[PDB]
Amino acid sequence: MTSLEKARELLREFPVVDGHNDLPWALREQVRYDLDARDIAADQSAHLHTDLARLRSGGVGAQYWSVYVRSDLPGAVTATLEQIDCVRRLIDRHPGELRAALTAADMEAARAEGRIASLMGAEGGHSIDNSLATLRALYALGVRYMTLTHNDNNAWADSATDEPGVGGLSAFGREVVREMNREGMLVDLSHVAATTMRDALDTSTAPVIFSHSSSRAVCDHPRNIPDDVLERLSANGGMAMVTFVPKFVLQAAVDWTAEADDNMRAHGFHHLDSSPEAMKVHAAFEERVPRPVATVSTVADHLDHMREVAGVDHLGIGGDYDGTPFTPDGLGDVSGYPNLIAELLDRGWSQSDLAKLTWKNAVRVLDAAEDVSRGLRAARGPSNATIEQLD
Ligand SMILES: [Cl-]
Ligand SMILES: [Zn+2]
Ligand SMILES: [Zn+2]
Repeated sequence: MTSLEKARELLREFPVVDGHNDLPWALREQVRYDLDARDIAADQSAHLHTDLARLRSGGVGAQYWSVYVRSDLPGAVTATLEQIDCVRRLIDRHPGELRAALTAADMEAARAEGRIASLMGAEGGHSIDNSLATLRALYALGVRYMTLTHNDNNAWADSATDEPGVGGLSAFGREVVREMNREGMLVDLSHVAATTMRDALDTSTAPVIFSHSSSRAVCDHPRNIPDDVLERLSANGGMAMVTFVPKFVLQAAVDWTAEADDNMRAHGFHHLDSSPEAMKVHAAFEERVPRPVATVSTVADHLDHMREVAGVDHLGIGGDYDGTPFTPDGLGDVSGYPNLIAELLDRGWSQSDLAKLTWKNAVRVLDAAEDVSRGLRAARGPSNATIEQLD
């Protein structure tokens, strides 16, 4: 059989545990949670990267649904609760295809039943409003990982796409990591600055993750992971879940985006300006300079290097589907995973290597978080420290 056929066979036994899908945010923005207007039990290819049929075709066996909310707007806690509610509604609306999962055991139970284990991950520390009790509430509601920052710094952690702030994690930031360790919530280092990554690794007593980040050595961009950080994963026991975002993984895309941003500023616009005037300027740029397109090979290049530095037991996949408008050819939506697995097979990756990449590493890491939590919960009570006290 072909590598693609083999890939599908392998995925049927050990499916993909995707680390980060922003479907909830897409539903919030596109139809304000009017789920009937974007019923994932139907074909949503015209509007979204995600729907049930494509998840099945893609071999996805577990999904960490992101409950991301904007950090530049007030009411982040309320919005996060609405995002969590959206995930719960999706699970309740499609019991035949989805199963809520809070533990590693739940993930295996879902796999045995043929249902997609549905977990939740908060994206950005602003979701807890500098409140440790709020962090605990999110865990109680089912959140199993929290990206310490999104694109902007928060009061206690520095983002990779912002200027230096506290220098990584502040004293309160370390307290947040300690509490996440006690609760059993995975510390997610995607989006954070390299300084923050190192501070988190120094502090965490549990394996950490990168729900959607690739290799900085392969493609120099702050959203990717430096080799020195990848090297620490074996000792920490965590894992880096490679992402597909073109402007992060393809060198030509990183350069193109930088030039596009410069062009925007050349016209007196902030590179993030979305006004009709700004859009006209950007359209003109893309007209004379076509947008580079990434491929499955691009992503495989990252995984090859990540495997070399971090080790096969410390890798995963986090597509960032419905969180980014652009995708690599061959990975246009959630049905594309088999193409990546096929490419890796062609590159010599073994069946066991791939089972770790797709399923086993993720289950091991969540189980580890639970194990560390058992020890810490029995050793001490929860923290009631405030950011004022520590910072
Ligand atoms: Cl992202
Ligand atoms: Zn993200
Ligand atoms: Zn996201």
